[PDB]
Amino acid sequence: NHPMLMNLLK
Amino acid sequence: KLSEEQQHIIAILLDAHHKTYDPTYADFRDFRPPVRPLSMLPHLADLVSYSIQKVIGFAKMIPGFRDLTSDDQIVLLKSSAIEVIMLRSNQSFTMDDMSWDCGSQDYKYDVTDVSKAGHTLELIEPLIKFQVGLKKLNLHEEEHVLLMAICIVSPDRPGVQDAKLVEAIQDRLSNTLQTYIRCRHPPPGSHQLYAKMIQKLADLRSLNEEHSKQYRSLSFQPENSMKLTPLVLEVFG
Ligand SMILES: [O]C(=O)[C][C][C]OC1=[C][C]=C(C2345B678B9%10%11B6%12%13B96%14B%109%15B%1172B932B437B%1285B%1363C%14%1527C2=[C][C]=C(C([O])(C(F)(F)F)C(F)(F)F)[C]=[C]2)[C]=[C]1
Repeated sequence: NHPMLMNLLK
Repeated sequence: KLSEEQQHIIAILLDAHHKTYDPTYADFRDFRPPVRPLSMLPHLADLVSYSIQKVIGFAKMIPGFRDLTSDDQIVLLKSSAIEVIMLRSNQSFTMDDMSWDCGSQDYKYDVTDVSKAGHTLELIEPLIKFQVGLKKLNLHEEEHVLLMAICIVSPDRPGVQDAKLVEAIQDRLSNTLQTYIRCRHPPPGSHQLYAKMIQKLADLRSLNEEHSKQYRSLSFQPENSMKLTPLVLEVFG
């Protein structure tokens, strides 16, 4: 439910 | 004594801040323009959205942060974002006219600009008191970046799954900060400085609460949510 955060944290 | 590990931690956080905070403010060209009827909401939404991206770049560089689960990294960032953004904004804040001065008159923000993005004095009065009391601490850059890191890695955030490990990473930073103040911050500036910095984390919890209250009120109007960014919507709900 948090795709952009997940991508930024990767 | 400031151990080798502690001096390492400070060097990494200093560099992490320099890589995520541009004091020339060059990227403000990309934001929607300020207009001075929530006229400042597009510009200030864009400002916050950019700041969120920078806060995440800083967070990934905190020693130990990436040993957390993805869900715990996400919990810690969503719950801390507006607090770190208020802390990091203190660098531009000036007590001459109680404003955030980002290098240009067009990009200088006062209480009237913040109200023109939908927020009220219930938030803005304590926010200015906070910016003033923080600015009066005259933090070393070393203390400023430790405070931002300690804020992010907080074990009492709701939804934290592995609170024991969050608490372990935060304690490494708090002992680094406590030992830094004793060894490198001369008196009388250092008097109760750690307790004063912890009090600012408490002030930030109350500011966080009011921000989300006002955020839910304004974002419940679709006419306003249309002016937000996708990232702001994911982080603040
Ligand atoms: O340089 C680099 O990096 C950067 C530069 C530099 O820093 C910085 C950061 C930040 C800032 C800031 B200050 B005032 B205070 B207020 B304003 B201004 B903004 B924030 B802080 B807070 C804000 C805000 C909130 C919230 C909102 C909201 O809420 C959101 F949604 F957004 F969240 C709205 F809705 F209202 F919009 C908005 C705004 C500044 C500065």
